[PDB]
Amino acid sequence: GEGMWVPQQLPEIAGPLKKAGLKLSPQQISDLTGDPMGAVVALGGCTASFVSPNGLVVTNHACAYGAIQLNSTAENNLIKNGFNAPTTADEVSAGPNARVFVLDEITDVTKDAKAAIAAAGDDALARTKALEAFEKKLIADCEAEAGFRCRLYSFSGGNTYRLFKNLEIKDVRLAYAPPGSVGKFGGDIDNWMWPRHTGAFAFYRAYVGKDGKPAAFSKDNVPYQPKHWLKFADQPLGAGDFVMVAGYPGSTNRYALAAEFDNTAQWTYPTIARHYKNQIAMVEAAGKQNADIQVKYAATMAGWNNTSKNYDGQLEGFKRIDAAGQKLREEAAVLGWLKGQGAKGQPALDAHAKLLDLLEQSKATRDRDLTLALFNNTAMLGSATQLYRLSIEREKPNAERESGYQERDLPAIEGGLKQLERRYVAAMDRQLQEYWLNEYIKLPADQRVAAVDAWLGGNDAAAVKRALDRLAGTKLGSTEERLKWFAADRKAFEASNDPAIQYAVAVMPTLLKLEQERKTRAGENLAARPVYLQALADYKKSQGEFVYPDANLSLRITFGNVMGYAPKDGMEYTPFTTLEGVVAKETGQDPFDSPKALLDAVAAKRYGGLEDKRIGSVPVNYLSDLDITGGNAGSPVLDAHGKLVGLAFDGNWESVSSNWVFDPKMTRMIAVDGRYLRWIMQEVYPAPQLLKEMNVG
Amino acid sequence: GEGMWVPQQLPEIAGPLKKAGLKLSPQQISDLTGDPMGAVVALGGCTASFVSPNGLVVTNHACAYGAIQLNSTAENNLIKNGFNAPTTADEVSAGPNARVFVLDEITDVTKDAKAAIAAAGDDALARTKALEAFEKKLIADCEAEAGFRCRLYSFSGGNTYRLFKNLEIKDVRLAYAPPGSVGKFGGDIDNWMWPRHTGAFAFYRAYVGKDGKPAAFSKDNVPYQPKHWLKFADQPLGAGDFVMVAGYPGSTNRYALAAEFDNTAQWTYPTIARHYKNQIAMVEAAGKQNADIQVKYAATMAGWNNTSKNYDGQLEGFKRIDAAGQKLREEAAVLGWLKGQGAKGQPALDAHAKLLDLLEQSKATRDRDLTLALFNNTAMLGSATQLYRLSIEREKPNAERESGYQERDLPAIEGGLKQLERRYVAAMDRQLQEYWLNEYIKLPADQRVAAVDAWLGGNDAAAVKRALDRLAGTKLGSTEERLKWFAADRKAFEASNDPAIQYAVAVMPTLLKLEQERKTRAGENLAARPVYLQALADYKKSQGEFVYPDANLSLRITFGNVMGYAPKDGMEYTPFTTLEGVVAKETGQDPFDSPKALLDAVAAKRYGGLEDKRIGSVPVNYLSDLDITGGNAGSPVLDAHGKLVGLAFDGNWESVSSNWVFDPKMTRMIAVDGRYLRWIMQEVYPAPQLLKEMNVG
Amino acid sequence: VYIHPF
Amino acid sequence: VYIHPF
Ligand SMILES: [Zn+2]
Ligand SMILES: [Zn+2]
Ligand SMILES: [Zn+2]
Ligand SMILES: [Zn+2]
Repeated sequence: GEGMWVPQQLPEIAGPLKKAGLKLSPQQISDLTGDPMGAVVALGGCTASFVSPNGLVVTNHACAYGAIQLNSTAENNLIKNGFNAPTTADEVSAGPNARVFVLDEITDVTKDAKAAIAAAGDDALARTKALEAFEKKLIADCEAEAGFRCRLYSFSGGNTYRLFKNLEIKDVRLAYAPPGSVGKFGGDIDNWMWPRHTGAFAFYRAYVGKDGKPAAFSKDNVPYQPKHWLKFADQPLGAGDFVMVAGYPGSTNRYALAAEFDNTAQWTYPTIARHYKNQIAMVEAAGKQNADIQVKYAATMAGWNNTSKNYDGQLEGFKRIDAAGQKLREEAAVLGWLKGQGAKGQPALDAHAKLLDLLEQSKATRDRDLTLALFNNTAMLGSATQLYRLSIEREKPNAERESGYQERDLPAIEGGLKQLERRYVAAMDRQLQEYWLNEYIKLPADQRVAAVDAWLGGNDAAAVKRALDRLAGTKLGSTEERLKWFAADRKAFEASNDPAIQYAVAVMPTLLKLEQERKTRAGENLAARPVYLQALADYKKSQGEFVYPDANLSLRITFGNVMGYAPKDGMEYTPFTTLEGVVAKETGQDPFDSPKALLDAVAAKRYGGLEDKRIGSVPVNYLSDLDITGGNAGSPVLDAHGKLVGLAFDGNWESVSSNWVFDPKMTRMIAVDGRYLRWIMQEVYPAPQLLKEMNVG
Repeated sequence: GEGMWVPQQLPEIAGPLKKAGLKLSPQQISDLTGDPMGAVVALGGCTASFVSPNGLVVTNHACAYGAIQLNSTAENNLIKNGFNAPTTADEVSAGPNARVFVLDEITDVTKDAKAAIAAAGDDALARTKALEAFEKKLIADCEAEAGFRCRLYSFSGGNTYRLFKNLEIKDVRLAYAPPGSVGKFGGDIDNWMWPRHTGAFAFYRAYVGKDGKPAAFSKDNVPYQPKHWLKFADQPLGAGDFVMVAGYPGSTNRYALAAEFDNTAQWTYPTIARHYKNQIAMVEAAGKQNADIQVKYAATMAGWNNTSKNYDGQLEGFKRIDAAGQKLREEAAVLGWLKGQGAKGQPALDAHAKLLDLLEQSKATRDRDLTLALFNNTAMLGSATQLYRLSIEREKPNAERESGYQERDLPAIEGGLKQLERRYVAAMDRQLQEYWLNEYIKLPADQRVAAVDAWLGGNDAAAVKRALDRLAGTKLGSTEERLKWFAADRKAFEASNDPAIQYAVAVMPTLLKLEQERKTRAGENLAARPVYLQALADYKKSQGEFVYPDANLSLRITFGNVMGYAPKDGMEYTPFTTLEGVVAKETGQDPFDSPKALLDAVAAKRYGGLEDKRIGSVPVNYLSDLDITGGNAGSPVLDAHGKLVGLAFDGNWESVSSNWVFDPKMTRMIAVDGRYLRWIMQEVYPAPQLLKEMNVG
Repeated sequence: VYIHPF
Repeated sequence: VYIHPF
């Protein structure tokens, strides 16, 4: 059922967990560094879990897609072919920025955080800055022990703050990926849909130094030896059975003003989906004629397709449930309720009117803001802005440097510049620069940027042409030139004739003032959000509704049972798909082009000891009424005994709007069955070594 | 499950009936003129049943569609608005050709029939004529008792013959029809489809003379008092529950040569579907501008739509189950099995060869024969040819007149001529003539008919226009002119300057020769068909398969249980639909424009005492694994206690290919729930007088 | 609908 | 797929 419960809410959900079928004690689940919770890891944007005592980690294909792609070329395409390392020595680096985060400790720091906030007094910019300083100090302290990364999380509009401390494994290697026609069977046609038939899994191995401490990649590192790892279920998972997930959902917006919904629905999602679709169309066409462009842009293309389709889905789900109506109506209900308490509900009512005005202010510049941000995110402009800004920050003492430009951020910065080599082709990036310059000149007069207008010198195709021809002069297209500037000083940037660097230096003052404007807005939000959100939780409680904080990239537990759903009168989706359903979709064309070994195994009923008698085949994917979102891909699905029965990987089409208005009848997790992972690894793309390592071969 | 069982097979299915849940004794079902089997009537082309002791008859909306359409005008459109007679004197005539046939007696005449056939000797044409002569005598004898119509049926390729005698009620009146948006909710979009939400019902009342004897329409007639009528269930029908249907399925082709299947799939269905879709398009376009053409052609259009979609669905089902391959393999197995019997198999092997040759003969002229038949079935050419042929036949003694042109056929002929008044617009028929002239002109030289070529006197668009201009001078457009010619003699037709009559006179000798070819082929078929089909039956039984004759418009029983089906992996269709599903499909545009009273009643959850608590709503339609086909529309569905639980009205999309190769997993009946008939008549288009008459008020 | 073919 | 939005 509903709820992305924080682990501090386990007393509230102990009974419901029991009633739904959990056979472990809640005490055992509460042990976040214990068995099995302690085996669950964060990848940073996806979840994973340890599945052997030798540091073997399982996640989804889409979570490992970047790593797979980084290691792929046009002539050796691992996305297409899969990967299998017969021995740990054959494992390839998942990339310098790949991470495994193993939870160490959580601490409530709520009192101190809002003390530090209050001390800045009635000044918005100063309030943001006071929180920044407070967070940096806490993290510096927490990170004093080598090998740990810490993060401060704000829950429930800033009513609660927690600091998480994680072991940061920095040498992650790819151990296995099934062929793309299994890991991503159905491609973008089946994405966000049920029936689903996708082997959405892949494996990494976590490595540390010989002293057991974290370290960046070296052939001298060795597999990490985790305290806790998951075991595969020995009982067959069936319809109605208890399941739970623990993982790292990124964001939800279920506590939102109605106007924040309306903006998102009428502007944000249609605008971003359009832009994403145009870029997809350009890269698709270029890649049809250029296998290098096609491999190099594959991960970027997967993200554009995934988010644009998700937004189309949320738009359609809003209409299906009248989300716009429900938000309006429940807000009316809430505002009603506050004034009915007279003296008591004046603070909350004030907060609402403040939040509303903050929203109108961001709204005044949203076109400018988005377009500028996306233009500056093309590869050469992004590298130059980031590298120039770093050179500016490096002049300050480290504690005053902007988050993301501090010493602790250097590894990821340098890692990104390297990974870009496998994700950049000048001819293609030029087309994207062209796109965004065209979208920029389209902007109205108010909404323009001084500095970009001057740099461009004209509002027509001629200026665009000249701008493009100029930037093509940059030397930042090579990894080595990027790394040179990663070490260079500010003076050296401002001296450069490199036209990307010149662009960066030209716009940075504007970027810094826009960042001040954003930090000032966020400071006034910091006053007002926690009050109004606290009222919203209060109202919900008074209606007996479930109360848990929106997702924020921290660890959450969701539980329920395996079950289908009914999209329309006269029909039901069954809880499982089966092998036979994979082959029925076969076309011999991408994305429905399973390996021959799979087609042959299914025709011959080679079920590998994995058949579930209740469905007459090996299960492939299944539905359950868990409450997951972006970030949860890769999360292990545990049964009543805490055993691995699957991995979370997607949501059915009608679920996606639950990011804003939760709908229990149409909200289901799509999971890949543990037995299907095993099956692929026995019969289709074999990895007998990993099965043995997991005690299942 | 499978099987359109004849009543004489009851001993064989008594076990199965009991096992599936029938609580009546098999003896009680054996009495075809008792309770409840005596309540089941043929309309035919559809089935119906009595539901009150005062001659109320319930059937489907599609079955009463012609009747409703005959009583409709553009200004007063009963198809759209419904009809309801508050008292029996308000009932309107269903048309002179409407009929209720009540079963009186079935007699096996097999021995006699076969003796009459053998007496003809070696000549194919004589063999046809001998059987015709036998049939006419038998029927004349049977119909000596006034008020009765008799029909001779051949089963299993001529291995069995039975004579049916029916009471023939000739004054049928429309008592009630729901509005078209209930009767045909979802139109052609939902036709042949599940999920289904269609109130597929209507009521007639059967009338006889004051002397109790059948009579044509007169205000002195009174309601017929049936011996038996059905009663509505007092127990709620649920998933898994036993159901049975009795009715009059028209034709199936499960016993057929591979080649007959191949010709049908490759040429018959696609050809007919194309011609029908072309005519639809013209009439649809024309009716958009002229509401008189829209109403007058609506019943024709319903049939073109229904058959063309059916054929599309058969073509798709053949591909789904590889019907061509199944037919080929099954035939290779029968032909092997015959060869293996040496001497005694030879007659069937020989019969097969003769049947294949007869199909090839048919095939050589199929385009000519179809195109000519359909050109001549436009309204004025059809009237002229029929009437001119009648004039030819009237000069012979009655016993030698062609069936369809005997004295016993005059009422139907005359009634047809009158009904056409409500189904003909000159400017529309002209476009249909032009279509068929353009199709004629595409025929190759060796498929052309000298009489039509000469009459046309050209082969281009100019000639076509000249011919249409000539035909437009006919006077057969009026009912009175058609009846004048209904009574006129042959010489009067041959002297006429009416251009449609002239056409008929010119082509008649050619139609008569083609008829003789068909009669000749049919006589060879009479020799070969029984022998091969018996072998087919014998082979099926040696394989343990169900053995029952193809449908042939005679009374059959089918039984099974309420159940859904699974169209593909990860999905099931549920057995029922619900009221909320009807409203979920609302668009406010035909064919999804339910009456406002329906929309209101559902929104207010007014369930009228009819809620099935297991589905949380009033049920609308349901699925079952019964074996029905064209002709079964309107058949009562009975429960374990022989009570009415719905009416058969359609098949799901995948079921329609079962006319050639039966697929148990995807063949379901779609039926309208008795509760939904009652619900509509309570809350939406009320008929309290009818509900009271059926003891459900 | 299972009326007679047309 | 529930990767973190792009
Ligand atoms: Zn147990
Ligand atoms: Zn350089
Ligand atoms: Zn006249
Ligand atoms: Zn009973």
